[PDB]
Amino acid sequence: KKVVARVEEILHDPGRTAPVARVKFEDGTKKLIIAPEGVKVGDVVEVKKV
Amino acid sequence: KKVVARVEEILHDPGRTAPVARVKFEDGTKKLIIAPEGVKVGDVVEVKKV
Repeated sequence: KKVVARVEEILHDPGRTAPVARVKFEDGTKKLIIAPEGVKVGDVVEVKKV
Repeated sequence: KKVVARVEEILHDPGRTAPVARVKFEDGTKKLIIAPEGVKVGDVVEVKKV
């Protein structure tokens, strides 16, 4: 199934640099990750194999 | 730019459940995340806004 997490906080976001975000997975687990530029609190990201 | 991380270790993987993995982002940072079922060490995942 799809692995998605909601952006809870943007912790550190330099210009032209991907931010550090704290995200919450659908099981309720919260973790720090790197997320694409432009993401904001309340957005959702997917972790997908490439 | 794209945010990708290489799967370094599968820490916990129940059947029919997404595994806990330790991944390494392109800047060298390592973090625990949830990754899709079927991912194995050496695969690459992308974090993408949906």
